[PDB]
Amino acid sequence: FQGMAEEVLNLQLVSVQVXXXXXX
Amino acid sequence: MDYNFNLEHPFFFTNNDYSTDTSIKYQASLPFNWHEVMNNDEWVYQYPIGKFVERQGWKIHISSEYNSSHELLQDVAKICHEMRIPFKHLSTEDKFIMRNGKLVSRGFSGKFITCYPNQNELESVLQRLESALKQYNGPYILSDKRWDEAPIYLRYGVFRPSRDDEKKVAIDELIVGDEVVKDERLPVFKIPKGIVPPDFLNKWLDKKDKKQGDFPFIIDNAIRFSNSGGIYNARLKEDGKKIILKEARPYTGLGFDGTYSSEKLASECKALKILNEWSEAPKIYWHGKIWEHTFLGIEHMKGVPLNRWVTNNFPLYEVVDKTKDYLLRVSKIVEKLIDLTNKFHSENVYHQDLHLGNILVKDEDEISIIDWEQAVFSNDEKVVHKVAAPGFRAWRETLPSEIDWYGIRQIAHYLYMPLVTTSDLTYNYVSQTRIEGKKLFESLGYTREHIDYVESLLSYLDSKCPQIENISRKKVLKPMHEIRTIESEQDIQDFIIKLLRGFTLTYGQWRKEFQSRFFPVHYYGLNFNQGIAFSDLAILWSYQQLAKKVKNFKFDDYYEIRTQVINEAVNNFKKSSLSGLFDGKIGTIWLIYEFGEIDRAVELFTTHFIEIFENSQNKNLYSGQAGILLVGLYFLSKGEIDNKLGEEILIRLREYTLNYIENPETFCKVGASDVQSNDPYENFGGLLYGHAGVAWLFGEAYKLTGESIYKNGLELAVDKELVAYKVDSNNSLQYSQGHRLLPYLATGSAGLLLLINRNKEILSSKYLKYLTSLERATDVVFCVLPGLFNGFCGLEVANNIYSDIDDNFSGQKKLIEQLYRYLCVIEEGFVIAGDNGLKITTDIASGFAGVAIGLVSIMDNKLTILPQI
Amino acid sequence: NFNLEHPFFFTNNDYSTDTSIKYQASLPFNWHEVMNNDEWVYQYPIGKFVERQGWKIHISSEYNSSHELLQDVAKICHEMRIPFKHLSTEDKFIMRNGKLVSRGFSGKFITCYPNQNELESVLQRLESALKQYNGPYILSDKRWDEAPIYLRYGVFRPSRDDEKKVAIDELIVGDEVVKDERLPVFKIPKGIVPPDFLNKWLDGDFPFIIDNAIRFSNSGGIYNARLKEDGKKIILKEARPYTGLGFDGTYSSEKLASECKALKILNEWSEAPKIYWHGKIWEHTFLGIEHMKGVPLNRWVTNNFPLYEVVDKTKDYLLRVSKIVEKLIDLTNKFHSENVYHQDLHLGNILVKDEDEISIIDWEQAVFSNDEKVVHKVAAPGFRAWRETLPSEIDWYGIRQIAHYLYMPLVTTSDLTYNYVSQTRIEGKKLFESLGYTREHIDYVESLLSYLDSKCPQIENISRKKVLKPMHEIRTIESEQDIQDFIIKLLRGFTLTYGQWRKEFQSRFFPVHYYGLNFNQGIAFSDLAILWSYQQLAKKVKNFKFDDYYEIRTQVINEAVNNFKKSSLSGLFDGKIGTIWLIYEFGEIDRAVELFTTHFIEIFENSQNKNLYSGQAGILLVGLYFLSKGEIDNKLGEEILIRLREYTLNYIENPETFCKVGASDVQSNDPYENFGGLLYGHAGVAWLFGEAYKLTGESIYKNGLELAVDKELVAYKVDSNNSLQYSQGHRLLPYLATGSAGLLLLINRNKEILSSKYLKYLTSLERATDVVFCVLPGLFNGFCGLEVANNIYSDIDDNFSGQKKLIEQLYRYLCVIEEGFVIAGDNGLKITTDIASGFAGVAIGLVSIMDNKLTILPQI
Ligand SMILES: Nc1nc2c(ncn2[C@@H]2O[C@H](COP(=O)(O)OP(=O)(O)OP(O)(O)=S)[C@@H](O)[C@H]2O)c(=O)[nH]1
Ligand SMILES: [Mg+2]
Repeated sequence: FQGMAEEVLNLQLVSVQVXXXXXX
Repeated sequence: MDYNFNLEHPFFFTNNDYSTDTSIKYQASLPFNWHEVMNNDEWVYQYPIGKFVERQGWKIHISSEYNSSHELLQDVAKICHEMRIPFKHLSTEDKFIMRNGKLVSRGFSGKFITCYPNQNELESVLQRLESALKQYNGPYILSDKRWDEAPIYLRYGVFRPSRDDEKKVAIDELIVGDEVVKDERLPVFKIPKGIVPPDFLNKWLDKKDKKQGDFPFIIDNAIRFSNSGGIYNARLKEDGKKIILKEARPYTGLGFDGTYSSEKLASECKALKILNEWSEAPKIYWHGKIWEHTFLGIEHMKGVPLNRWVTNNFPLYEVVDKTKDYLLRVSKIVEKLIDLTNKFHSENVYHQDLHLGNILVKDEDEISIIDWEQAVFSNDEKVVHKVAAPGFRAWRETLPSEIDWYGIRQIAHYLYMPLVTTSDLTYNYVSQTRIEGKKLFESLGYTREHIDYVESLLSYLDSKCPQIENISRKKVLKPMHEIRTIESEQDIQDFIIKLLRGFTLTYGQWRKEFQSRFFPVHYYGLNFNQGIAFSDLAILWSYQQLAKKVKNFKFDDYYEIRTQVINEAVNNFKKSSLSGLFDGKIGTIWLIYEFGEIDRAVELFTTHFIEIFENSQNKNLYSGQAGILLVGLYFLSKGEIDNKLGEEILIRLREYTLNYIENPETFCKVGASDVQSNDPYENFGGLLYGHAGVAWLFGEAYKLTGESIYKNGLELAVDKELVAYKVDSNNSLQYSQGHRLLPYLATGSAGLLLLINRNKEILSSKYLKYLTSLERATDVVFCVLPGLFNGFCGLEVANNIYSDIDDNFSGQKKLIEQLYRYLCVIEEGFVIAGDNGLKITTDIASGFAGVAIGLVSIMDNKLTILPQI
Repeated sequence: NFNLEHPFFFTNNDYSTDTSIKYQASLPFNWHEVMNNDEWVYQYPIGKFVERQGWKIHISSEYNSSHELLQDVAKICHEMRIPFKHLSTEDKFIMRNGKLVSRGFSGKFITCYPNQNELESVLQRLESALKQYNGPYILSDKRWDEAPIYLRYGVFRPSRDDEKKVAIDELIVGDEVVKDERLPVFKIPKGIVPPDFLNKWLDGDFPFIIDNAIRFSNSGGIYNARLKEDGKKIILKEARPYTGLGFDGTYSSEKLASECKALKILNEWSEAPKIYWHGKIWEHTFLGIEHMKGVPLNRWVTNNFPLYEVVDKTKDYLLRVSKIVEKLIDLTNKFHSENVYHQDLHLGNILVKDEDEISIIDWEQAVFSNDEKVVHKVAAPGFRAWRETLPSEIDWYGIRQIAHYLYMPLVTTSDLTYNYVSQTRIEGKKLFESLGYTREHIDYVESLLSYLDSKCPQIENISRKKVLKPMHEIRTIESEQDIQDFIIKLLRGFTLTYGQWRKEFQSRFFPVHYYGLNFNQGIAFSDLAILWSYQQLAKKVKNFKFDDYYEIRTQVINEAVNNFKKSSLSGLFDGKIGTIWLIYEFGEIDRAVELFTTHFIEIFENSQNKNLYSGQAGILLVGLYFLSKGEIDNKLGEEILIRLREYTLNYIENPETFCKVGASDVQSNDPYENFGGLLYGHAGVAWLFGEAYKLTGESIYKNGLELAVDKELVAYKVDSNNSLQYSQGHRLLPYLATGSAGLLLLINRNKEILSSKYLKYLTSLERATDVVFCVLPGLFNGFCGLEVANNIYSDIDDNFSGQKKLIEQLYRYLCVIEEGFVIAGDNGLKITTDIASGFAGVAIGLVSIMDNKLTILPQI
């Protein structure tokens, strides 16, 4: 897969769908 | 492990000053005519002596991998020491683990060396650094743009704080045009509002590669993002199918041992390749490598997790469950877990992470284990269990097969009695739940054979895990082995003596290695020191109020520590900047009065009451205006002040009542709320937060003088507060907050049940009909938190408090014999883990002081945390 | 007095940490645990009473078999009921079994606490599982049969209030007190009843005769003895089994064998000792080498360097130095062909015996391999290599700094600044050109030092000591602009060394030499005098940019007045009136007057001493200094004056009681152990008498001064250079504080009042403060005090020579930081900022050359 790049880079936005911090 | 919140450390919590030392540094070989500055304990900055640098400009970002991190310093500092380029880099290796790790945000990811070239010499810098490294590689670093084939990244940012010979510009703003522009940290690259690039950068910015677009994914949503990537919900483009998408950026997602996210992802892919014939295990539909992010798609299972299934099927009431039928489902689920664990242990795979978030229960009670991310495929070793959920971590090194059994044992013990949170503090804690779940299931009334079958299953699970010698500095904390039954007052005296002895032991371990405070405390109030809250003076007050109920205590060091606490409380009284009953300056005045100090309390009171009352902002009981008026009304009712000050207090209380009766919606929230949290300064519904605190003041004002406008305001406040309550299927009134119902003392149902029981003589027959509905909501058999504000002690101190009966033995017996499920021990001692057990704390909301005030208020029938009369 | 070591500054018994593998025996139920204080952990069974006194059980161990021994004690000790306590970390095990640690505490690894009724059973059970291990013998204890299982009468726990209260040091005695003392060789004290079994257990060819011992240590010490076959002259050695453990795993028995091998390889050489006897007596390794005569170079340099203007006639010093430095090179290049190395070549090993002939001794650190790069682990202060060199070049790195020490004796600060000796090599040529030696000798010794620079390789500097760099250029001072640049450089260096201290420490404000790290009030090691020196030197430079000190002024003043009465001290230099005087001269007038009026008559009667450092004389001196400004009222002024009226007559009644008359018997640069001088002792009484005469005019004050000067001048001794110097022990000390410069400045202050029979000493004291070289750069006992008392109270008003000499000769003590100049104190492994030895002393020195006052003493 070439010339893609931008695709994934963008992908990094979308939008989540609708305590206890520290990961798991 | 897993720091942040505040931190690690055995027993107590502590402040963010404990991450000290023990990792080797970087030490980039300073020449002469230069200098190195360690400023923020993270970065060392080197300035060429006698060179002017320019504000703003173009920064240079250099990334790295973990294996060849030490070579970039010797290949970049050698470049920068000739000529004149100032740079800064990381100091310790632990912050290099944390910067590229899992916990940090996507904005700060991969920054390892930052260079500061000037405007007119950036050409030679980039032309030398492109041919300099040429072989090393690292993560991409978001919010930046790449060079051609190097880890060099560019950004327009700020270099240094403002010069003396220039206009005063803050750190967060730039100087483009005549305007100041605040920058942002978004993961994508944006040119910050029309700053003109130089002529050579127009070719590097405005260029486009090949537009061959073939993406075999239709991304719909994204359930959660991380530093490694995100876990999307998409569909395949072959024909159909719902797929769960996983991704992992290269050279990131790093742990403390050298192992990246791609290795874990490949382990998941191999582990689901092996288990490719079971319906109760996910399957792989696609594995690939798009650009360099190595996407993985696995099938989507159905059902709800076991954590929600426990709260949906445990009997929390005596009437919520019909025709019994609960323990046999538990035995069936445990049998399925045993069968599954044996079947994939026979196939020589090991799942190694078994907690409540992986077992998914679908319809008709079928389980399906997911998240096979840390699987291993070899069992002849002894390793340390590294990554785990809170309360599911193995102890003191074991085989790679016994970690699964240690997980399954506590999943089975959680399904019998939902308290496994404090298992990271006390070894073999689940024996207490095994002992005391049988008493609960016998008291509810069940068949014997189900209990024997479940206990046989738990014995079989106990028989397949090894006993490990506890050497972890937490040896002193041991669970119970003998539980008695209270039949006389001497047992209550013995329990009180043991509880104060446990408080005496937990004082010394905090005072030996810390001096910033005097008692350990929950991490919400780690920086508060005043009020009826997370504090230290109320600890000694509750200690005195409980120790006066027992004859001839050992009386170790009481007067000395009383002297330093009562001196330190008044020594910094005006240095604080908060005013309120529970968190401000007027609370410690009442506590100083409660110790005694009749001259001192009046001398502070008449000096500071007017200044405290003028600068208040809010109008609630917890941190607003009603608590100061309640303290003033208490001081007027007992009587220690002059006539004109009391006249001013009554005039301003009448002003507050007249402002309340005109429009009540200004300083509360009449509604249902949509945010759910345990934060103190976020909830607006309850006795401490809202209309019930106003109604308490109105009841005290009616009891003091007797104006009918106080009764009208109290009735209006009660009729306004009952709007927020709802009725469940069991015909009970509960507070509503999001998707959760909160019957508790502070933020919920028990506060109104206490309030309308305190004013039964004043209220009429149209208001007392809710007592039967509210008493059915505070008659639960199990709740998670053991505290006073939002725990079991608050439920039991208010269920039978006033009652017009002096019968207090039954309430004490029930409280002590049912509160045994939350404790551990220390040496003829007793300490209570506080909300989110993974700690021991002494504070009034969830700890020693809360249960001490609970016993004192049950004995003396007063609820000695709100002043009255 | 608490020393520690880290980069840059000192700290006291904090910032040391503890990182090691912890010992951490297991724990069953019905027990507990409780770290008492940072070293021991105490396990005891709950619900069991213990006794006091009785018999303790110690158990010892070596390093590589300590964990198994702890596990093989804890298993038996968990059976039944015996409390026990053991060490916590390996660092405390290294410290307890070490070289320089005191011999009364040694080898306590497991301390066991049995009760009386079953002690025979626990000895019988413990002897079976043990005895396959071994350990040190340990003094003040007794071995049982064949084991490290040990016995000593001692207490278990402190006093319970139900029993009698007799504290820790007393052991069941009511009529008298019995305080136990831990000593070698070790007696059972008075009383004490061994019940039944201890009485049976408690109840030649020696080739050398020992005269006396020259050192005692935990390894055993070094003996001076003689043989039995002949008279002879031997230097004996000693060792102990499994004792002498460093931070790496090595014992004394390995080092003695390495010494024997390294001295038997070079047996044919006339500058190496000969082994007369090597053997083993029981387990203590005994070794005897011959007594090599001579003198170490630490006394040879001080006996042969040109120290005064004429001490070494007919030159010849550099010719003597050249022969020694070539003999060292040829000897070291000769014995390196036999693959033997020394790895420790400081001044205490090279001995000159026969007309500048060397003989290297003390071959305890021999290494016979030359292909692994190792870290220099043990060394003297100064001669430590940097960052993992080959073992061949460590000897050459030692010899290079030995030769640079022979050229000008300042090498002791080379452990802080890398390649410091370039400054010394630069300034030695200038000094020997000033003295006027031959050019060819200077060029020859320059060629030898260049050869030794060529032999030692160059190492990149990787540490946190990489900010401090040496000088490489020296500029001659010729005008006011050079001084105005040097002042700005010194202030910038003080700001940088304050900024480096403020980040990682908050208990104090400025770093202080370790004598006064505890003190926080007064003048000498204070916290407000440094900022006053900052302000006083910043006022002398034009339009200096203030960094933060408008805030720091009220910060330090408020912190000082908040803790003004939170101490128990009095005196001018380390007490409560010094901060009053310093607040008054700092700029705030009325607050100091109010505090003085409140507290002077309270402070006056509590003190006991009568000197200006801590006693009543400074109280009086500040008292009549405050009368000149006029803020004191009439009745309080009469109260101040009526005390001094009785004080002067009390001194006239008996002068010997107030101060010691003599020459003392101690050899230490200690504050409270010094007796004679302007600050410490008797000349300050004459200073107070000179001050008191100026406003009153009574001759009773003057006659006390002529008594005090004549009483002080009995201490000095005339040297062959015809100079009067202080004499304590056998050292001559011309200095400002405890020396001749204080008396010189005292006579120069009152030259118009005194008679002609006291002014004859001006030609004698000025020949003792004309010294060419002194080691320390401080004010009280350094070079700046010698250059401020030479020209301060002269009738002429030319001061440029006093600037030029003091600036030019104070360049070999400086380190550069970044356009800075931070000054190392005495025993310079430090950077210090205080008026005793540091930045503030040089600031007061420059001010007191410029302003004709010496502004750190109250004057009228
Ligand atoms: N109901 C349902 N949930 C799914 C499915 N696939 C994934 N999930 C969700 O994804 C979760 C996997 O864990 P995740 O949310 O990534 O955090 P984690 O992996 O447990 O821990 P962390 O390091 O990422 S913070 C599951 O607990 C589940 O909630 C599915 O098919 N059905
Ligand atoms: Mg995981």
